[PDB]
Amino acid sequence: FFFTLVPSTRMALGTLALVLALPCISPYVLQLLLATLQAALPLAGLAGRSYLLLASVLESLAGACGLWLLVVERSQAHSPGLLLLWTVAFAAENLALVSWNVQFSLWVLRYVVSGGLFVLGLWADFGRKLRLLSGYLWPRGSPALQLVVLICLGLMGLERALNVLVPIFYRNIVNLLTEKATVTSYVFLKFLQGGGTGSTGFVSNLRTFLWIRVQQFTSRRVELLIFSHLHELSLRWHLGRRTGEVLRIADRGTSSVTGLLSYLVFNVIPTLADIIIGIIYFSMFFNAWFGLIVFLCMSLYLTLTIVVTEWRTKFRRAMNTQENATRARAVDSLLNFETVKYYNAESYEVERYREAIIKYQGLEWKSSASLVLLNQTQNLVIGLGLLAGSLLCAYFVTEQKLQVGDYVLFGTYIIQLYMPLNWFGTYYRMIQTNFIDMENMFDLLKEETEVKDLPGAGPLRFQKGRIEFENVHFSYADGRETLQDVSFTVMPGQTLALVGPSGAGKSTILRLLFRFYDISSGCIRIDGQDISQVTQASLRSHIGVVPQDTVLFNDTIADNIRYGRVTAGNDEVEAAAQAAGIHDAIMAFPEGYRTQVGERGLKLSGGEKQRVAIARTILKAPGIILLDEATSALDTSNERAIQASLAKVCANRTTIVVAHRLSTVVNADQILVIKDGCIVERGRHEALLSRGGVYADMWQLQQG
Amino acid sequence: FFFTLVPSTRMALGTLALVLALPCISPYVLQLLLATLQAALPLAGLAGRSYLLLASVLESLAGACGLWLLVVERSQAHSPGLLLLWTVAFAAENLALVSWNVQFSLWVLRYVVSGGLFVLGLWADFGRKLRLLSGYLWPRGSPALQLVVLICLGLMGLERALNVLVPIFYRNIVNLLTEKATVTSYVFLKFLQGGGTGSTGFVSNLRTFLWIRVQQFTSRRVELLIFSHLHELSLRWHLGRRTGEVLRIADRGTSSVTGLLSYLVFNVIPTLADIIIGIIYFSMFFNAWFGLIVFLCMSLYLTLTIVVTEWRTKFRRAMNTQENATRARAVDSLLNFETVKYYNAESYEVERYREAIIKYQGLEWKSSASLVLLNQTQNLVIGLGLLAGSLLCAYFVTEQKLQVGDYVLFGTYIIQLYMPLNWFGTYYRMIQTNFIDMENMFDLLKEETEVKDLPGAGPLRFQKGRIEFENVHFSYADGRETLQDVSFTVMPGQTLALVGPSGAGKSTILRLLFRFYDISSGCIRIDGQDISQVTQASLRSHIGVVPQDTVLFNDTIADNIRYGRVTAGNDEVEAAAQAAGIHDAIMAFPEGYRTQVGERGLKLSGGEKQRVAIARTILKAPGIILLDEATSALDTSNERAIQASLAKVCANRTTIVVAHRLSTVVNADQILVIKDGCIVERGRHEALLSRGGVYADMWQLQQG
Repeated sequence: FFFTLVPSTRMALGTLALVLALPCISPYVLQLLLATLQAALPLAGLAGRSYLLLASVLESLAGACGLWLLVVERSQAHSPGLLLLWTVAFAAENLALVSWNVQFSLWVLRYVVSGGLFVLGLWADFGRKLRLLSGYLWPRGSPALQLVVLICLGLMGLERALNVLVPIFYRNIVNLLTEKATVTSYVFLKFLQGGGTGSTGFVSNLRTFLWIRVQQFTSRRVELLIFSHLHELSLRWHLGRRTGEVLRIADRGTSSVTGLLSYLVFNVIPTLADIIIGIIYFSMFFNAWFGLIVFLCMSLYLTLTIVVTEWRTKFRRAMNTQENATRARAVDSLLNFETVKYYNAESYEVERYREAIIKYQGLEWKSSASLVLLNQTQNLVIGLGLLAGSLLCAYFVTEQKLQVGDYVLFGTYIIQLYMPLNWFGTYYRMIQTNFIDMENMFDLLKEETEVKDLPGAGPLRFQKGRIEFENVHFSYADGRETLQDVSFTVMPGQTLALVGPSGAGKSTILRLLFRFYDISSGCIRIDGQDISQVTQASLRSHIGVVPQDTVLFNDTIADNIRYGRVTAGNDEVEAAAQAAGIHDAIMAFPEGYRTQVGERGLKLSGGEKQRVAIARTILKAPGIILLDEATSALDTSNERAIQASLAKVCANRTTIVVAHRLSTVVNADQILVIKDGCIVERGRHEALLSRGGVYADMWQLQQG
Repeated sequence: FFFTLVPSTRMALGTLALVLALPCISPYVLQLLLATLQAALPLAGLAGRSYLLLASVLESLAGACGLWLLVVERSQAHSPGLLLLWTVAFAAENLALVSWNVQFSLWVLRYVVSGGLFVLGLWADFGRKLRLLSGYLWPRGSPALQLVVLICLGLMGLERALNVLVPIFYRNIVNLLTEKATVTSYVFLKFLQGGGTGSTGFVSNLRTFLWIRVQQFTSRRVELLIFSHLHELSLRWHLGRRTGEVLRIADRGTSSVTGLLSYLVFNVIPTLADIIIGIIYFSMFFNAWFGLIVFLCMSLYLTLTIVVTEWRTKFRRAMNTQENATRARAVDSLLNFETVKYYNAESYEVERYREAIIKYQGLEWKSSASLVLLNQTQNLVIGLGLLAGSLLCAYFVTEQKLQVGDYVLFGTYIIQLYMPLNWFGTYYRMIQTNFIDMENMFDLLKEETEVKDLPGAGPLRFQKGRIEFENVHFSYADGRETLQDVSFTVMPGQTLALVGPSGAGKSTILRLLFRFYDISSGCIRIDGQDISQVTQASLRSHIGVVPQDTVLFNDTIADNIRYGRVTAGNDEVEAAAQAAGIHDAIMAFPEGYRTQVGERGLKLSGGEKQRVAIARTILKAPGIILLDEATSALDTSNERAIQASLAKVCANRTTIVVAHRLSTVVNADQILVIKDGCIVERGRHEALLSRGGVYADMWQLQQG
């Protein structure tokens, strides 16, 4: 009787008013008809009208009006289907009326049940490893995710507890079936069966659902750590490595961390804890040889799965090598179609390719048959363990020395213990692959620098822009002298122009002004102070180097300009684009001031790429200028335009230029050619032409 | 009593004499000690010595001597460990002696058991689809594999029979547990439990083991069929396609056929047959609403798994697109390390890359949470179906209107029915991928030719080698005239040399002598008969064309020479190598006469590659010669050597040469230049020099 009112209260409590707050013609009239029928049913209940009747009428009145509001709010433009389904599910009390075979309530219930049906129808060392990983499970200094880690370990402790405790309740169910040979207490056991067996995979899903956010934070932390640490400078270590393997080992390391911690806390610790707690549960059930023979079963299954996966891996390697060989022979016979047609190997090459197919497919049969013998001897000893355990329990129940009828517990319990063991055994090759993915990343975490930030690293006192060199040296190898004993002092507002030999000594000198490399001896100073005692970022924040190339990331053009200095608004972007003059290219381009460029976006011409580069350096606004002028010259409008923009960025600036062109070198303050690790001549253009040094030879080279 | 003798007979029958035939110091002395102890045990049994005693002594004598033979045969240089293990396993009868707590037998058994323990220790439209696939399950005309297909369908019918029938025997086991509340008949049920539950995965492994050889024959048949059919000639269809996609669609089609027939006969037909036979088993058990609610369970699980895999696939596509975008931005920020260091984006690019990582990882959380909601609502309605079914069976057993105690059958049977349903539901995307892999292959099976073998295709009456052209035309497109109205008759033992324009008209003319292409009109005949009425292979078996390039397959050099004609022995290979003169290169190469060459083997120089090509054509031995002389000339020793080998293969032969060199054209019978689809001049070298045609212009071009 009260169960119907409780079910009505539970149905009426489907967050009707609560959700209605939270979520904020013929079909609308059909809903208004249901709301009219619900108002009529509630007015019929009020007309029929004790506290249950008044509470029913109150629930009916609120639910009915909520239907009108829900329908009207959809007109002002899922959950109603859930409400109607939950209500129609609660209407299964009807059978309790039929069980009788007062009246006004039956008519009201019959009218309600029809009105709901209408609503639903209308709605339609390993110590170092463990210490480092226990540190790797610690996010940060914030109290909102350590609590979630506590939830994860709490459900992890709950899962094996329920996983061992609910087959005992199944045993209680069948035992009480024998002892009643009661329905109410049997239903109070069956509810534990329902909410227990509908909870194993459910609690595994909740575990993995919070494990997702655990992996989110850990992957963020390790990926940003290694991405910061691969942005240190060791260029000889850099350039021999391609970018693809360098970031592939990083992705393998973060998925190594993910798979490693998730599997070692999800399928290694819990299955060993499950086996241990099963044997100890038997040790509090009955201390006998049963735990020993079941322990023999699980250990034997583990050992055979490991050793036949070790049998599997060599067959997989041989099968991979044979399929690579046959597909290579196939495509390389297909490559020269014309000589395959020139000879009458039309019926021969199919025979030799079929021979290679047979030679691969035999090893394919061997590998798949090894899988067959794995699963075969596996299920054979599983059947033998079930047979031995089931016979010893059968002997026990027919001898009645323990509690009887419990054979279903020991029957399903071996299968339930075994079900994670192959789930482990398929990942023995995987955990060692995770180890070799994480160990190289651990080596990569903490390696080295090439330029070393000495203590006392301070700011760069940008007084005037006066750069002096004093008997300096350099090596990128042993005895490697691309630069040897040069010395100068370049002044503010003046310009050095540099030609070198056919070699990267010019760019190397440009990089050691930048301190992109190191010096073995000598003295390089900027504005009085040595370049090596200071912070690198405060050194290179006052430096603008024009590169000969120009990268274009897959992004838009205002972000590409703000790549010069990211603290800009769009006003300085447009002002720098009008300073360079490349804003008219943005007029010629579609997207306003956000033209998507790069590798897949909108491409560019080479002088315009250098115009985007010089616009980036214009936005960056240093005082120290270092141009890398291309040997690839352009049209004289493009040539004098890039020289005029170089003038507009270089006027009254401390400017240092490497170049091989004419207009740059016919006007500068001093022209230097630096070949074989030394300055080979010094002087202006008129000085080199009046002394006739190697500038005469390179004058013949620029002539032709 | 007799069980011990039967076990002794079964142990003695471990194929001791049978295998010993089939398979054909301190450890040897240890085995001789065991054989001496076994001779002593058998002599003790003969000394103790009725028919069982004489049969035991006979088994002991044969087994003992087999141990001496097995040990000695290993000295004359696994199974002995199996024999000793099977024997020591049979020695578990010992407990039957202990059960007593005659004598000579006990001492003999005690001495035997010790002797075995020593041996073991010492040893250590879909209608068209179904019709075509039912044809695709038919191998050939041989009676040894259709029988295996009958075995496959027999075990397939056996598997569902046992899979439904053995939980009824589990129900019999627990029912007889209740009705004995007998041990011998209960063991005669428990043996069915053992040999039945140790047979489900076992018969699945035997099925898949013979399915392996089924896949072997079907993959051989379909791969060789499509490999023959991709070796037809449609060159405009050929050249636009790369080899990799052409063979990748073939590998996808054969694995499509494999996965398609194996899954549609293994996880679609049997699981539907299992559901149907479960409901019909209930229909012969009790015809009620139980079959309807279980049918509701299985259908609801199927529908939700399908629709949330359809929910899954768009999340997988979006997650793939986002991970491609983030990894592309990451590697393209890493590409220009020097500008990343030139600007102070060292702390900015890590922030923008972390922003992209967050933007991808949110969709990663959404996809993995979609997997969570899949498994969650899955296990939720599985628990609801278990709850409804288990409660209705609980109501039935507490009301006793059926056979009681059967609740374990309906308990495990829903799980056992369900266990293949997700095994199907994970392959809904896979079967449609198999369909799109097989349909294009079906289109590729039967397409077309470009040169059509007309009926009346006969041999090539190789009388003299006289080739005539009569107002001929050609097109590889619409209105495409690289050749238009040329006509000649080249004689036996004489030589035409051909120069063309900067275009492939020369090679195209060379290919239409070969009938590599088709003609729109005209008349091309060889030795009186038209080239188009005949078989292609009998046309191109009397033709040797020197190609400008030379393919080298990943194989050895005698097979590379026998690529000219595969019917050769090694005598003609060596004779042709001495005819060309490239056998001294085989002397310079390591492997005798089998030097492994190709892409991974031993490489070559270009003139020597052409020497291997001309050795192939020398071995092929035609009369019709067609040289494709390279424009890339070599050293004058190499040049006059390849011209001298061309002379040695071309002397008194019907020879046609395309060339651009000098020594070929200063001696030939007639020199033709064919530009813009016409012969532009005719005559010998002295004729072109005495009339001064375009040979004057190309004389200036060869001069410089």
